[PDB]
Amino acid sequence: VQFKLVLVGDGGTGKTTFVKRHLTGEFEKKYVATLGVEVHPLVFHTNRGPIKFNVWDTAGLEKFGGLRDGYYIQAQCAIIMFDVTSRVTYKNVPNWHRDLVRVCENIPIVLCGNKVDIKDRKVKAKSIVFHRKKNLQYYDISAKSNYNFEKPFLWLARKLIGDPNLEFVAMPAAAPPEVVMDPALAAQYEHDLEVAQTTALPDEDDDL
Amino acid sequence: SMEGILDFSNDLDIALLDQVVSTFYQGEGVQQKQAQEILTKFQDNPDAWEKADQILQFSTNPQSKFIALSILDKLITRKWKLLPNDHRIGIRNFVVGMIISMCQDDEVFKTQKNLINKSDLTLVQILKQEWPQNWPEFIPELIGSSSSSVNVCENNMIVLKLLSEEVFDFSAEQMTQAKALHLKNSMSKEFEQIFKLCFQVLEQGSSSSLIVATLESLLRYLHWIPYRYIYETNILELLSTKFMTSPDTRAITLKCLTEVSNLKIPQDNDLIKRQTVLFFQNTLQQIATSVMPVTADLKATYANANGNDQSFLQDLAMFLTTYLARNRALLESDESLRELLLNAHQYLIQLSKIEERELFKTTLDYWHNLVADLFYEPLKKHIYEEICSQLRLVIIENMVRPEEIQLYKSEREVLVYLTHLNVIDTEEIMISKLARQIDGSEWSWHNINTLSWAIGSISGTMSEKTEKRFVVTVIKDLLGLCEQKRGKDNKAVVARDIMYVVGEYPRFLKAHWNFLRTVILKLFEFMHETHEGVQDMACDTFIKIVQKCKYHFVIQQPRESEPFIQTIIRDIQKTTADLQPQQVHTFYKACGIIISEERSVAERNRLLSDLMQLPNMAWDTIVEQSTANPTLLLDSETVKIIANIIKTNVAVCTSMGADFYPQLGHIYYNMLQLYRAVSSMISTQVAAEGLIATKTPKVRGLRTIKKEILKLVETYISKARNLDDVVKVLVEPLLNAVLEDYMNNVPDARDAEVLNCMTTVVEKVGHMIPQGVILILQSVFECTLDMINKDFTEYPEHRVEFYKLLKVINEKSFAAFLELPPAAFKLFVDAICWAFKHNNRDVEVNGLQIALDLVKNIERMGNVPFANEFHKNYFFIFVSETFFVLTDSDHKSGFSKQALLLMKLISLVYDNKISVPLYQEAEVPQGTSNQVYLSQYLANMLSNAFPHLTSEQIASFLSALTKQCKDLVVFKGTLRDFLVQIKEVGGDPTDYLFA
Amino acid sequence: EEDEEVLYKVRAKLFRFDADAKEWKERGTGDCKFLKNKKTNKVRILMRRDKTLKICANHIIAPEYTLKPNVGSDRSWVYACTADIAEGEAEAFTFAIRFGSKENADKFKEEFEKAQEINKK
Ligand SMILES: Nc1nc2c(ncn2[C@@H]2O[C@H](COP(=O)(O)OP(=O)(O)OP(=O)(O)O)[C@@H](O)[C@H]2O)c(=O)[nH]1
Ligand SMILES: *[C@H]1C(=O)c2c(O)cccc2C(=O)[C@@H]1C
Ligand SMILES: *[C@H]1C(=O)c2c(O)cccc2C(=O)[C@@H]1C
Ligand SMILES: *[C@H]1C(=O)c2c(O)cccc2C(=O)[C@@H]1C
Ligand SMILES: [Cl-]
Ligand SMILES: [Cl-]
Ligand SMILES: [Cl-]
Ligand SMILES: [Mg+2]
Repeated sequence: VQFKLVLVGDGGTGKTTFVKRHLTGEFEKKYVATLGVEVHPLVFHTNRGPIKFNVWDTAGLEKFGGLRDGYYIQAQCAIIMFDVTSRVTYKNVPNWHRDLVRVCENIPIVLCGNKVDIKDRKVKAKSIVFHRKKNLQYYDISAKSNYNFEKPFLWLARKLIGDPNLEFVAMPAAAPPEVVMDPALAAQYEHDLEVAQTTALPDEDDDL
Repeated sequence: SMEGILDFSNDLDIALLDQVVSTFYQGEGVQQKQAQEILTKFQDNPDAWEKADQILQFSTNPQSKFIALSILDKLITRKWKLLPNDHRIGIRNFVVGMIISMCQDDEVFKTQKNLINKSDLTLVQILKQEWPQNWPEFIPELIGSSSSSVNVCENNMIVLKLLSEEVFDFSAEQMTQAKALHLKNSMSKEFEQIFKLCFQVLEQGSSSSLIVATLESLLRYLHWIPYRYIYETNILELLSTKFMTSPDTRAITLKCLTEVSNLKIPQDNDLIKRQTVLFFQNTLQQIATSVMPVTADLKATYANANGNDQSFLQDLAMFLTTYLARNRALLESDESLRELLLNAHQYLIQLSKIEERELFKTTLDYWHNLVADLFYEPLKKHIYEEICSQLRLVIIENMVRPEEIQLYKSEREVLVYLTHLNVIDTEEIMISKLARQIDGSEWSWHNINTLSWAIGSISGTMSEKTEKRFVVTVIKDLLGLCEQKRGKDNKAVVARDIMYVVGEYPRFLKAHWNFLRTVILKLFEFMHETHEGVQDMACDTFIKIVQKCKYHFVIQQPRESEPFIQTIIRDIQKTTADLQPQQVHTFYKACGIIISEERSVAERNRLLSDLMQLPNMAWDTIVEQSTANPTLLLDSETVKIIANIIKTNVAVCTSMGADFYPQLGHIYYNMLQLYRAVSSMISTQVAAEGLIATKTPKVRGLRTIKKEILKLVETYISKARNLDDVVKVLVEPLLNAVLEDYMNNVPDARDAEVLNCMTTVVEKVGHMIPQGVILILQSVFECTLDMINKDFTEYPEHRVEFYKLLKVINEKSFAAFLELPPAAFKLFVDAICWAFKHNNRDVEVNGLQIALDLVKNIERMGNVPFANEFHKNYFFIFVSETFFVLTDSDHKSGFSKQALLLMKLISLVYDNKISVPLYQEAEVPQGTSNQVYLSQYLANMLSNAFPHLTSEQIASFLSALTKQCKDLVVFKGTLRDFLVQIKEVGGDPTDYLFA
Repeated sequence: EEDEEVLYKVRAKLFRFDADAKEWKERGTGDCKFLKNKKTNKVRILMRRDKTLKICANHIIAPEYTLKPNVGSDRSWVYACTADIAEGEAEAFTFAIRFGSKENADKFKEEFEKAQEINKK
């Protein structure tokens, strides 16, 4: 059970960062602009079985746009992303919506205002009305604090499976193997450990 | 082999292209990725358009044809006007032929909607270029070709919808004002013929797909067409009856009727009023008979989410709220429209119970509009009694916590208005909801919390007497609920809700001292409960009650021996003994609020002294030991005590401001010695352990001391009233302690908080310390610039604080820049332009503001050598850096301020504020005015940067732009027209004459 | 997890060292659990992410493992894991786990040793 999900929005809104947090659990701090599209399989475990999103993470910058609406063909669902700290990114939501629906007329679409962790919010709640007449779901999210980070997928999954009570569930956890550390690679591990202990964990001010 | 399509030397193999595309869309992992890079390079090849007609004729893969049309779209939008007329007609005929052909084949029409819609959009891109001037017959032929087939008729409605969107909905950013006006007038002129065609299909149409495509185009027409096409034809009746009855057409029809409700309409016309009423009556009758009655459980339906129910219910909410916000007064005065009015509202009540936050917000905006009107408008509230009663229950059951600021605000305001309209009904609903908490039927943490937020939200709406009886009843009830609940989780929830409600009723507290005291003493008892959330809630409630009731803590109450502030302070050690440090600081912050109420100077200083007794004694013993032995700071546990002392000083200074000065005076000299001692230890640790030292808990602890010292001083100086004392006592020791330490640390050890503190100093007393501002610049300018002038990402806090500092120095103490040596002044101008190129919007905005202010500062100087040398050195750098960021597409959030800066620079030359010639001698005739030369320099600069523009385009642009150097909105329009024309070839130069 | 007793539960953020990029990469945040298999009496770390409940750690608390401090933190441990099955096929990782406080981290170290001694039997 796999669905093509297209992720669109202005450069620097957090599309690649959001997907990576979902893929690996990591928070990428650096901005490396996507070139055309990155495709990644993303699987969730539900009470109704596993659901797979083939996530088409598209380029937001015109100069790295590649095939543009060429990426939208046979999309079954979409996320439009903006940055609540950048007014221009919300101003552009109608442009991304336009390009998307001209190719995909009848697909569930979530509008996501990313970076709600930042204290100086520029696109206020009151301003975000574009979703109403377009029947988009809307969520405030933060890829950084993980605020509502599961909501866009849980909503799309409910729409695509056609079950409003669909829940994410704990994947059953296989018994981990007992192994003995190899005497040959014992010296190797000490090195790798030394480097890791003398590199600081990021974000030492955070609650975790 | 996939890379073969990239070699254009040989003719394209369609079969290979179809494999690459297939591999891209249907392949996986490594293969998909390589096909992606290859298709991208193919598409981006500037000659790939020459392959489009070959791909469209001979490709089997409809994805290939899609990508071919994108390649064609790039040519049509960018380079169309370079093509000979015969080649443009060739492409036109080819595209129209492919559309008509795909429509005539029932199988392709049905299954290839993607490619047909992309073709239609490609055709609309040709119409934007060619129509009507080079294609006058387009509309007559489209209208003609529509009667030949139902597939072509349907597809022609898609073309007209796309044409309407492109000309009216999406033209603002994508065309020049002149071109948008031309296409709008052109569609307006031909609309009578387009409408006839749409009306005929709607009147006589048999095919649902055709009918839906026609209504989809109509929804686009309603954004711009005059009202008479809706009201003076049969169309209103067809929308509000026939098309509401069938579920194929019902969602699009409801969206049309929402847009009809927004048409610009005459106000003074009984017949139009009757038609406006009639289409509403017809639509609600079709809903009640064909979809669901007024009693239907829409919450249940929406939840079940069968087919398109969720979209339809959202569309119904939008239609009802839009029509009623404009028209409910048409329904209010006539007895025969009463049932229609209340049915429409009853549907809105049922929509408001749906569990869907974004829908709830749409309906809440309508309810806010309605209850605000009932609050002000005479003889209206009685109509809506039953709607209002139901709405009270929907709002109370949906109240969110105050942390969800916008939603809580909207809900509170609606509930406050409803409470005014019928206080008894609000009170009864709240008391009976509390009874269902106590009897357990509706008991849950979420439910008691929700009810508590609702009860809190209406504070101040009742009379003091009604409020008193109400508050007593609620506290009595919540206390009974508390006693009745088992286990500390349940008791903590109810305790939190009691504290919450009490904190929202200050008026009650201020009139009942005996109760206020008990509340405070109970909050003090709760500060010893380590059960999660209880201490934090006790402290938050304490400071919230203090902010509102502070005067009651500072007077001697009758039957008390002293002001309660004295009682709080005396027992502060015991009260706060079990709190986490951040909770202690909140507690001390709250005491500072109270002490600031005492306006007797001697009594305030004495209270401040007593409040600071514990941190001052811990401080004094640390300083005794610290001065005796330098090594004692190394100890992790002392560093934590020192930081918490400084944080307590920051917390009290935060609430006391100017009144904090005697406490700052007591610690100031040893605090700055501590700053220097801590700095040496950090320097010592970095030398001994490396840059890694700055990540260690020990050094982060020491840095915390330095940051809290800076935060204390910036906190005081930002609220200081006696600036003479600031300048005479605080500023010299502060600069001595911080500036050299900042300058002589390695970049990674430098605190951006120094820049922030220095900004506050220059802000508040910059005019009184001109030599101090010079010293600040000399200490921080060149070394901070070197941290941030290598990329846009390193040292983001320094980057931000650095431009805030230059901004305020340039505002308050521009003399410091005159004292800079020329090389340093050049670095300053370079730094400003650097801020312009930033994607960081804090920096970019300060950058543009510094540039604006610097112009004004230089202008102010008048006709002297410094000003003259500045213009000769930097005028053209500022003009070209501003043009660069206006045109490169990477800085669109700055557009307004970039335009303002460019206008100001251009206007300097027009107003003869630049005395010397800006051109070096023998570059032009020696008499030539700077005004004439500016235009020559700009033409040359635009010609090099944009070589595809004609001389005529640049000269017309510059003639328009310069003349609008006083009018910012028109100036911005000219710039936007230029940003459109630079994206294409052969832009019309007469576009710059738009008016 | 129905055949296992919970010996210890604590909120934590888990990192894995990427030697290539020479940086710590977050793997997840949620409840870290010491689970005692009721058949074998073997104690594992099982850690699930908030909201998704996806597994970010699943490995035996091997007696050979040693919790080391990180230079940046007084509320973290780093240790080498020979065989973690969170992402499927058993892999070697250098892990770091950070807690809300020094107290939680010391308590974790205490439980991780008590678990190592159960796993020696
Ligand atoms: N504060 C904050 N920063 C975030 C958040 N999400 C992403 N970022 C940062 O913002 C930038 C976003 O980068 P990407 O996720 O690569 O942006 P993108 O939308 O993929 O951009 P393109 O690929 O160019 O379209 C990075 O620096 C992220 O670390 C968030 O929730 N909060
Ligand atoms: C297009 C069309 O197909 C049609 C149908 O289906 C019925 C009646 C009239 C017509 C037209 O002529 C429309 C223009
Ligand atoms: C529980 C309770 O919360 C309470 C507060 O909060 C103040 C005063 C008295 C009480 C009780 O006795 C309740 C049982
Ligand atoms: C102002 C202006 O800047 C200008 C320049 O710079 C050149 C020529 C004409 C003008 C104007 O007429 C504007 C009023
Ligand atoms: Cl018009
Ligand atoms: Cl009205
Ligand atoms: Cl008062
Ligand atoms: Mg990206």
